[PDB]
This record gives sequence, C-alpha cells and structure tokens, in this order.
Amino acid sequence: LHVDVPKDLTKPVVTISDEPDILYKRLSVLVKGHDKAVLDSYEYFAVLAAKELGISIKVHEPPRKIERFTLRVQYEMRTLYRCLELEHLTGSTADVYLEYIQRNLPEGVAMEVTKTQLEQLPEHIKEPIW
Amino acid sequence: EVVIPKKKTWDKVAVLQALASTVNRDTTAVPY
Amino acid sequence: HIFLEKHLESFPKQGPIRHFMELVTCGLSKNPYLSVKQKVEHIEWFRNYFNEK
Amino acid sequence: TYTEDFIKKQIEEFNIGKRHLANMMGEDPETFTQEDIDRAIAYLFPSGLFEKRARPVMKHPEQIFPRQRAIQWGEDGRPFHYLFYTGKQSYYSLMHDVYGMLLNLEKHGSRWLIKEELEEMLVEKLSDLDYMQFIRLLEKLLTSQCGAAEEEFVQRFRRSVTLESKKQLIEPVQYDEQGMAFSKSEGKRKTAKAEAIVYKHGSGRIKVNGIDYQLYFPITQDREQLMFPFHFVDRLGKHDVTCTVSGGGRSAQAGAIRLAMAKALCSFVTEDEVEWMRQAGLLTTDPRVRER
Amino acid sequence: HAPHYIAHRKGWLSLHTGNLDGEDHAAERTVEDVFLRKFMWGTFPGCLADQLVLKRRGNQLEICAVVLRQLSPHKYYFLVGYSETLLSYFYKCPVRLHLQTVPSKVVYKYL
Amino acid sequence: LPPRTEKMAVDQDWPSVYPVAAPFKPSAVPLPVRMGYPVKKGVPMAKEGNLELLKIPNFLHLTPVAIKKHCEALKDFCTEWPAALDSDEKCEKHFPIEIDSTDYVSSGPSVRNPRARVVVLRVKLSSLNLDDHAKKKLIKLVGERYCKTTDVLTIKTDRCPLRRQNYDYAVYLLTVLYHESWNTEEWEKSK
Amino acid sequence: ADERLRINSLRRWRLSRIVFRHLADHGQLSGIQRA
RNA sequence: AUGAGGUGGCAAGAAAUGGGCUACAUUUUCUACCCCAGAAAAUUUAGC
Ligand SMILES: [Mg+2]
Repeated sequence: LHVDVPKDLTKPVVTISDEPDILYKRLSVLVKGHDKAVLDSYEYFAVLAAKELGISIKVHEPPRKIERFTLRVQYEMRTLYRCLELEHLTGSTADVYLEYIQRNLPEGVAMEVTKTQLEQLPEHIKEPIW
Repeated sequence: EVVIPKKKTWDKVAVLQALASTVNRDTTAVPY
Repeated sequence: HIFLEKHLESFPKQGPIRHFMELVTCGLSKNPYLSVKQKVEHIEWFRNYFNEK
Repeated sequence: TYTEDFIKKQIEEFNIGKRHLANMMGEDPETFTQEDIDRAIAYLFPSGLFEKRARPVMKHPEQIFPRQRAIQWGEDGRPFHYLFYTGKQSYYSLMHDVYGMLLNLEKHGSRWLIKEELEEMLVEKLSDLDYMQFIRLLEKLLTSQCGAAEEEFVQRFRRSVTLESKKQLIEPVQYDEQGMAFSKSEGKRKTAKAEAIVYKHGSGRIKVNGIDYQLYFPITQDREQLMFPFHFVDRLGKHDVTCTVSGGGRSAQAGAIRLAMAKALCSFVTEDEVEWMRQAGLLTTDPRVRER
Repeated sequence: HAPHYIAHRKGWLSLHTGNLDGEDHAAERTVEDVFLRKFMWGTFPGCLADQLVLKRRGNQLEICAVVLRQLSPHKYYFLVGYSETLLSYFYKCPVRLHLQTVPSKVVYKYL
Repeated sequence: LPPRTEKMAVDQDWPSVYPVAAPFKPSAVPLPVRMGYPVKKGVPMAKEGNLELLKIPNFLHLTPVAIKKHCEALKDFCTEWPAALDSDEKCEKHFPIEIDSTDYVSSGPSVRNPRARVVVLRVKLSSLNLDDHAKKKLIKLVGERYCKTTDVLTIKTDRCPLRRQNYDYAVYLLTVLYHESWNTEEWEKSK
Repeated sequence: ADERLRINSLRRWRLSRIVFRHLADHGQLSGIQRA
C-alpha cells in the first residue's frame, strides 16, 4: 500500500486487572526436532523476540539422542534439542511471549516449557498451631 | 519492597489481532 | 481423589474386608486416569459383590 | 545447452533477487554479500540434509552453469591456433614451448600433476603415453640448469602435499591460582573417559579420582600402562598428575588415563619428543570397540 | 532417489512430531497419512504430478500437493472445497489444501 | 499467465506478502533459489515445481523486519518484573517456594498430554520456622526428598488428574508435614 | 472388562512390517531414515 | 442329529537314529573384598 492505507486501527483491549500476577523465576523451553537447521532458525527467532520484549534469555544445546531399530534393514531416529532458559519475567510477559513463539512453532518441532513460579509461605506455616 | 504488578487480561484473540494490525494489505496479490 | 476411605463406612470395620478394601482405596487414590465418579461406582460394585456373598 | 542470453537473464534475475533478499532480511542492499546470502537462505529455508549441495542454495549463475563452448575458428573459418589441425593444439603447443626452453637451456613435498589435472588445465583429452612423454620432458628440463623462469614454469606443473605431524595438537599451558603451570587433556578407551591435568613440576604423584594410583590400580599391568608415557620420554618422578576417569573397566580406564596424560605431557616436551610419542602409538585414540 | 537418501538428498513428505522421543500417537499419524494419500490420489486422478506434503501445526493439517494444468480450474476449486470439508469432518481438525499447478511433470533424470 | 513476482517492487513491504506461516510459492517468492544435487553437467532444480523447497518448514513469514514489527506491537501486552528482585539472592529470600509445572506442544487433533499434571514444589528448609527437633523430624520424615547438600525439600505430586489439584495436594502435604514435625508424640520421648 | 478386572482383584506404528518399509523407504514416515 | 445328555472304557510297549534341557572342579569352590586374605577339596564342527 502506497496511498491506500487504513486510517485507524482497532488495537486489542488489554485491561489492567486488579489481581496480582504470577512471578516466574525461570522458564525453560526445550524444543526437540529432527533437523538442526530448523532448530537453529527457531533459536534465532526466539532469542530475537525475547530481546525486543526485554526478557533475559540464555541458550544451550542439550545432547542429541538416536533411537536405532532393525526389521538387516536398520532404521534410525535422530532427536536434537535446544534449550532456551528465560529468567526474571512476570506472568503476562511470559504468557504473551509463549503464545507468540508457540504459534510460530515450525513443523516436526515439539515443545516442552517448564515454568518455575514463585510463591510465599501459606499463613498456616508462619507459626505453629497452639 | 516487592511490588507485584497487576495482571493484564486480554480477550482470546488479542495477540492475533495485534499481529494482523501490524500487517497491511498486499497490493500485488489477489484476495486471500 | 486422595481420601476415598469415606466410601468404606458400610463395610466391615475390622475384618479382612477392611484390609482388602482399605488397600483397594489406597490403590484407587493413586490413579490419575479416573474421575471420582468411576472410583465411587467401583467401590459400590465391591459393596454389592460382598453383600451377595 | 544454455545460451548467452539465458545466462544474462539469470544474472539480472540474480541481482534482483539479491536486492529482494536484502530487503527481506533488513540489511542494506548495497553492502549485502554472498556470505550474507548463504546465511539468510539457510535461515529462511532451514535444511538438515547432510549433503551440503542438496541444501537450498542461492548463488551467482555462472558458478553452477558450466561452460566448455570453446570455438576454435572465426567467421572466415581460419583456425585461431597454428597447431589446430593436429587436433591437440594445446598439448602440442605446450610440448613445443618445453622443447624450445630445452633448446635455450642447452645453448646456455610435491608431486607431478596427475593426468586428469593436465586434461583439465589444457581443456583437451590426452592419452597416457603422451602424458608420459610430457612428464619426461618436464623431468629433462628439471635436470638441466633451469633458471628462475623455467623453475616457475615447472612449478606450474607440480602440485603439493602435506604431513601428519603438524596436525598433532599441543595443548596450551595454563596457570593455577598458586602460579603453577599445568596442562589439561582428555582421553578415551572403549567406554572409559579420562580427564588429566599434568603439572610442569612435581614429584611423580599421580592422583586418580583423588586416590593414589597404586591404590586405585591394584593390578601391575595398569600401573605399567600409567608408567609408559613418562618412561618413554624419561620424565619419571618429574611431574605431578591429577586425573579423573569414569566408565569402562580397569584396563579401559588405564588406557584412557595413559592417552590423556600423554596428550597433556606433550606440552612440556620437545617437538622431537612429541613426534616420538606419536610414533610409539601413545597419542592415538584406540578405535577398537565392541561390535554388534 | 533411493531410500537411503531420505536424510542426505531426499527429504520427508509427511512431517509431524509423533515419532519424537516422548511424543505419542505416531501410529495414528501414520494411519492418517495413509488414508489421506489414498484419498488425495483418488480425488484428483491423473492431476497430481508429484507426491503430497502433509504438514502439521497443532490441529492444522496442510496438504501441499503438486498438480497439473490439464483439468479445468473450476474443477480444481470444486474438488479443493470438497476435500477440505470432508477431511476436516473426518479428522475433526482444520484441514487445508495448497495446490501447486505445474505445466508438466518436472523430470530430474532418466532411469 | 505470468507469475506475480514480476510486479513486486524491489522496495516493497515483505511482511504483507506472507503475513503468516504459508507454504513455499515459487510464483510469490521473488528469489531465484535453487535446491537439489545437480546431475552430471547439470544444475540444481529450479524453484518452479520443486518439491524439496516446498517440503522445507520455511521462515519467510518470520523475517527480522517482520519480527521487530510484531514485537513492537506485542509490547502492549507485557508487565514489568518487580525491580526489587534484582537477582536470585533476593528471589529465594522474598519468595521461597518454587513450583515447577510443565506444558507440552505436540501436533495432532488432541491436546491432552498425561505428563502435564505433574507439579514439583521446592522449598529450602532453612526458610521454614523450625527448631532443631522439628528440622530433624522433617528431614527424616521426608527421607530422600530432602537433599543435604542443597537444603532443599522437593515434593513431586502427580496423583490427581489435573494440575491445580496436584498443586493443592503438594501445598497440603507441606502444610501437614510442617504441623506434624512441630508435634511431639509420646513415642517421641524415647529418642 | 471392568467386571473381569474386579474379580481378578478379589483373587509403534501399528502397520505391517512391509507396509512400514514402503512408507519408511519412500520417505513417508517422518524422521525414520536408514542408518 | 454334524444338537443336548448319561453309563463304562481309553491314559500304550520296544528299539535305531535326529533334535533339545540340566551338572560336569583345582587356571576349581565357599566367605570378606572387588584382585597382597582365610578355609574347602576319532572324526568332524565353527572361529579368526
Ligand atoms: Mg486320552
């Protein structure tokens, strides 16, 4: 579009509720795939998006696994891994980032996200019962 | 002091709508 | 899901059915695949079966 | 067969596609490079295929499209080369030049190029006997007092080779907090994996998983295996070793430790001693493992 | 290409996470692919120049097929609508088709 | 009819062409990308009709320009980490309990994964108001769930079908464990 | 079924090997390559 | 009656060869340890 542009855009409604949000110490994202190049491109995408969203992210590569089996005709499965550990992000930032990167999850790539929520002691445990 | 910020709740399709609002119409293509 | 021993009230309280059924409900309480309704119906089936016997 | 117009259109299309890719990836089109092309095409089109050729590639057109359309005469029909009617103008021209050089000289680590490489450079097929004849002429030129120009002309025809002693990696020397120099290394034998640290100065104390070697290795064979590296280079009682081994059995662990400790000791000995240790079979991982 | 180039020169037609370690329902995905290939080859007879590509994103099932330009475009549209709707109601998921017409079969070599 | 890439300008807005994940369209991608092992005195196959380029899970819909534009519009949905929690050291101080929960992204018609019900509660015993006897009793109640090196007690709950139920069960277990460690029975006298 | 389980208390692709091979050999089974 | 029942019986013996399962030790066995202790007592067939 060079002249014909939308005049105004209806931004989605984001209401600041009154409840307190969940806090996450850590958010570890283990993506498993059959191709290393796909996982590398996904790593680039996720890391970049985290950078423009302000989230602190570190990347490492868990060791690959192979499942071999025979019918002699010998078939193979390779699983390669990429681990994206995000740190110090709230509930909403984590939620939106995860929605984005899960909707942009490529083919053959499964995801395992572990979220490490932070909580305070129950009031039943601050003092003993008398 | 740990000031826990407030939850922001958005309707089920907010993220898709924002992403779509980022993208303009394609001039050189027929409709989708 | 964890405390299903309140369905064992109509059974023998100290005989060997108490043993068998307490251990049964211990088994059921560790089942994550069933809902409460199926567990209760299963306990009721044992109720019946022992009552005919 | 590809016409020149086809290649020209491919060149124009490649330029337009390069600018399009630069626009896509956010870089400036003016400074966008071929390494950038490779990185961007790999990212946009991920591929795990092992064959690098099979992976998607965007290249300059001429790099793929080959060409061997050497025309040997013009519109009038006159051949360009005065030796054309021999059918082997390039080969016989080269032979003529060599003969002239030999006449002039008479008046006054590497290998010979293989037959197929001479074919590729001459862009003409030749038999085996004529390649022998050319190599004989080249050797004759070498025997005479060839000058600098003739030496360069010969060097056009002699390829290179390499060795397998410079590929021996000598680990760097590190320093601990106390200021003691040391060197670290790894070794492998069957399922046993060893990680050794050799100190420059010592009293011959070897600690295997924090345990003295004569206690960790009751069997004399393993102690001899640990002795072999230092005894070979005559440095018994001159170094301290701290090594950690895991997996395998007693003998696999001893062999892995021997390999790791020899690879660490390579840092404190002379290059001659490193080569001797290599030739004794000390710096080579043993690939013999259990078979299915 | 022979089978032993499936990860060297050839790729994979069907792509899904089922076979990965820990992931489940690989057999179900295999049966889905078998039925789906049979039905595509039975619904577009003599049109498919090349095998399908069955991609999966969550529920989505993208059938990226390569077809020819012999049959009239209206029949392509009619068949695309029919097959999408029937497969969506058969697999209970949002199936989609991405036909790519070619003037003729794209030969690689001769064997 | 001719492909529409001829109409695409060299300074056009790329994200508009491929807003979302879409297959490879050689009639829409304005690139002379070739893919394939060439035959003897041959070339890698052109894009038109190339099945291999269509089999790639392409990232044309996610370019750096598109990614930056998307993340610029998605900033509105984000909150801010409480600045007081500058690092871990204050993070296990103000918020001792750590609850780990897992979610799985597969591909298929069913979203159910039985492994998502597991919940892991981790709390350092030094943060619990325990005396010497209570700490001893708690540690030798839990057994292997407590690691001496780390001073961390880890309760893994997977009995209940849901995840909220398992989280509640873990909290309940910790509650009863604290109360029964702070209790001295009759047999406790004969240590 | 359930009755049978109760009285007891009181006391990879699901295809034929060849059909697997054809799909596996043609690249129709994802991630299953030949060693 | 190729259906449903009842009354009795039936539960083998001998070789020559083919195959298979067990224990078969002093460079062994039992205890402690995982290796410096104490007590016991002819044809063939494959394989590198
Ligand atoms: Mg009988």
